[PDB]
Amino acid sequence: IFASFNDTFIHVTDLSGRETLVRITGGMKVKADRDESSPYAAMLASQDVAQRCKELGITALHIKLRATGGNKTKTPGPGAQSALRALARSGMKIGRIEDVTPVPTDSTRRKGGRRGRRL
Amino acid sequence: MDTQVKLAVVVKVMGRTGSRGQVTQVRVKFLDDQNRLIMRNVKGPVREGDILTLLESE
Amino acid sequence: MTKRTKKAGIVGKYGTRYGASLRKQIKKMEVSQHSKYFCEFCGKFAVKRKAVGIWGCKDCGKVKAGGAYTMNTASAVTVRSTIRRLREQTEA
Amino acid sequence: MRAKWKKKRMRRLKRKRRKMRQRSK
Amino acid sequence: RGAPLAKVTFRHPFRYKHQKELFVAAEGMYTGQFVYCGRRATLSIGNVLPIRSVPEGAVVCNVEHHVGDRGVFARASGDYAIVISHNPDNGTSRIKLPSGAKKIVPSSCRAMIGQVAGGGRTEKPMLKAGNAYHKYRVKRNCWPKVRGVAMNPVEHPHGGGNHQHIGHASTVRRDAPPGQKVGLIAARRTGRLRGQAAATAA
Amino acid sequence: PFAKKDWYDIKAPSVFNVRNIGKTLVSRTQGTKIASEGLKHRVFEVSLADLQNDEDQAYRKIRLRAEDVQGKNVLTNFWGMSFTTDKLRSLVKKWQTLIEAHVDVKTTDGYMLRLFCIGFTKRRPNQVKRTCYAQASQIRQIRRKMVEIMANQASSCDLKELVSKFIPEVIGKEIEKATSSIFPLQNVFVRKVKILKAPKFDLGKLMEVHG
Amino acid sequence: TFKRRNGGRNKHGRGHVKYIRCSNCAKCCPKDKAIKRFQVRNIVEQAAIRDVQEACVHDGYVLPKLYAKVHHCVSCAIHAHIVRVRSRENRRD
RNA sequence: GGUGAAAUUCUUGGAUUUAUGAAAGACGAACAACUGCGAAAGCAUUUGCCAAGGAUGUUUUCAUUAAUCAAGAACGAAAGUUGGGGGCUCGAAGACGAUCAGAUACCGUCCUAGUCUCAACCAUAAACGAUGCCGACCAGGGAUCGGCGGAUGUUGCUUAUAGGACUCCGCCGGCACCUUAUGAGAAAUCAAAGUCUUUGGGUUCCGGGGGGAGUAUGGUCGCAAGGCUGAAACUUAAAGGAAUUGA
Repeated sequence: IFASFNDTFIHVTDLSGRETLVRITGGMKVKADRDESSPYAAMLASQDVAQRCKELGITALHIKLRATGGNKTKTPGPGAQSALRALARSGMKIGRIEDVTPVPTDSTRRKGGRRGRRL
Repeated sequence: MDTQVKLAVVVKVMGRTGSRGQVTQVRVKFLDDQNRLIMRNVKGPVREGDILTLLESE
Repeated sequence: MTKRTKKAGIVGKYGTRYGASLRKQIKKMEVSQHSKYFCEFCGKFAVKRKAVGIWGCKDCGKVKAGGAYTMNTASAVTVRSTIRRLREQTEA
Repeated sequence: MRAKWKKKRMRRLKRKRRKMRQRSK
Repeated sequence: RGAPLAKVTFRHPFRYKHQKELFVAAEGMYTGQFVYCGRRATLSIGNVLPIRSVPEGAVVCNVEHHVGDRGVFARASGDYAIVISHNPDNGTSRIKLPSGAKKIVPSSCRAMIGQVAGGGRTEKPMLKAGNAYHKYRVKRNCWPKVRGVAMNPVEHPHGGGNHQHIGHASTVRRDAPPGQKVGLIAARRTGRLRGQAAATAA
Repeated sequence: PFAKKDWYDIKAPSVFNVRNIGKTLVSRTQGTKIASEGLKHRVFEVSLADLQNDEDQAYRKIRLRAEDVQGKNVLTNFWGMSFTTDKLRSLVKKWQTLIEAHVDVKTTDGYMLRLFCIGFTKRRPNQVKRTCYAQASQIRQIRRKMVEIMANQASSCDLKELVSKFIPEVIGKEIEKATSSIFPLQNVFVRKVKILKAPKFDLGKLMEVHG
Repeated sequence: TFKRRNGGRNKHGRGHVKYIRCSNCAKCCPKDKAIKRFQVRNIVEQAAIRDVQEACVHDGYVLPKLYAKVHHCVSCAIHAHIVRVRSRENRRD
């Protein structure tokens, strides 16, 4: 029977995003990102570009390798978040459960925006 | 990616600059064969329930 | 008092020489050499510096280990407290 | 109390200009 | 070494009994207090016992760099090692040394509870050349340091020159042979900033 | 690497819910640094939601580490109980008290656990106040009790018994009933638990908890 | 100047609280003068909600929202968030 | 890395990321409030000990001990510092990238002192309520913090109760708000900035045009920085406040 659990992790800064196809232990099968193509900078963070990244992930995971259940886990919030999450449906990926757990602020309070990140 | 279905209803403007009259794209769902989310481009404000032809769409 | 403003010990020793910064450290540790201290054992304000790291109480005759210039030290307090706490919890 | 940036500037210049006669240059 | 060792007198007879003499002094020790030396000894300052039976996080003075060598780590005044880790580990007790190094040493190796006495010794200044002389006289050192510049070119590589200067780069290779090997030997850096203690990682 | 990678289906122990956990790929079991013997002690987190079916445990992931493998079927025992961030973030709303506590306890064989417990004042009939606060030293009296109560209920026969209480969170709720006579308590959950001072593996004993 | 009964600004037998640093710039601000705003918000969207739940196990889940208090340096809040200005009477709110 | 946009800078010396331990040093989010305490500066994890302080209660005791102050004494954020521990984080100067005619900056990147702690210095801050301390009086109302009193109230279930949390009303002493302000004020505002033209409650400190100048000089002190005390020549008709109307 399909035991079916396999996390994908999206490592986000406001400036840019990349997807790492991790797993339940967290070792990566593969990773891919945009910037081999034309748009660079905060145009990656952009929602249209984010879709392109997301599908590139998913396609390896299902059909070729053949895990089916998956958690999406993200790190702090971008504009891209809605686009990534929506496109998981059109990846033909079945969310086993979805839990985001970006890392909480806990008073890592120092001037250089150490705190400034987090959630 | 993206199919190509007749028409398209704008679900709601995902933001932009704006205030009054919304220059930049909007997120649309196809009017029939629902639940395909893409960003299609408009000039001007737009409302949900609006009908616009997205001929080739993509 | 007499021809004394503050106090000295070692300032008077020098003459003009040595300097203001240098006397700060050593004045504190030479007053400590002179300094009477209270014995744990007898409780009298007897204890005097026998030698470097060695303290001796004259009346009861008890000889005690301590810092070079001074009876104890800040470091000594820290070291004993942690050892006693660890001993207390483990023995339980 | 202590006022304003007039005294801030002149504090820095207070001992500097006394010492700028020993230096000269 | 200009610091005390406590005279501990063991006196018990038999004939082959071996006894007597100077265990290293620790802080807070008094005359007429009893000292216990061995495996199942009570945890009090000045007692010496295997490091395994001493709990983690506990300040010690003396450690053995293999059993029976009697005291290797922390013996100079106001210094102490702190036993950092153990766990139920038969093989290894880990000790953070006063150098800051984390050292794998057998759990059988003895250590004495407390810190070594006579602390603060070196911290406050001599304030005489003559005070410096007396300390160095009693120990093995020849007292005055003549600079390499002040020496003749025949005697010393840095010597010679009309004006005072060291002629060449001070830093010489570690691999360099005896005679050649002078100055700051194999310096990782020089000039005054931002180093740290010996910092191993595990 | 993909056309060489193993497949491990990961198995839960006996005392637990559904035995299935997930699917991994690693990299071929090549001699010298075998994929089996190599890893193991990595972490597998599956929500109690996906194991009890219900959403009355929609959060609460559980850390399991593998100690033994038997031919590409990887066993696991309890090595922690974890929590989501989103659960703490909900719960803790403004205008009300926190009541905080930490516990350290070992069990019969010395598997180390850290138990937590958080609590709010519970609303009373007829409240006007948007706040409703306890009085701090009053809170502290509660805190002291929590540690004692959890310890007494706990430190019995290893992971085993305690774990099966933890999952439907029985332990927490029993506290609330007795305590309410002096001061409320709300929620009260196990929350997190890590082992960080394990005894020994005791491989024989582990297989009792496997079938 | 003094138009305010509130004195300087949020200082009532204290003068200094205990500092938070802005999310935006990381400037120190005492808590009562900070400006905190509840952004309890879904991960998804309006539209996104539908898509996820169709292609997911379990009926809807719960959806595990994101909760953040947002810290501003005063200036930061003016540029987008809630400051905007006011009319004189409603400022006592 | 980074941002508005880039680059220095870091990248098979497979980073970034990921997990597990351990070490190191820091800090106590959200909770944490027109809410607390402490002389003030200031002070948030738990627990123990040790002494401490206010409020409150008191047919206990003393009986005018009091009030407030030159002098004099104690404590006194930060930075700088003296020496150790210690250096995680961040980070003056410097050094780098853009921007810039210059940019030495904001902004980006590296980062030393330092930040931390301990024994020492030091004595200053928008150290503020920009509002001396103390006392009596003049005006309505509701919160909340603390204690006390009254309820055959609620919850509690404490064997039962008393308590305690909650709801209450009364109340001492609070931090303050609210709305009117009798009245003050130049107005803005203010239950004190009222009770000073109704001119004199007790005590003390300070100012007495703006600049020069808070410097010069002397005395004093400080480890040092420099502080504290603190003029005058000479200049000159406004400096400054609040509100109001333009731009």
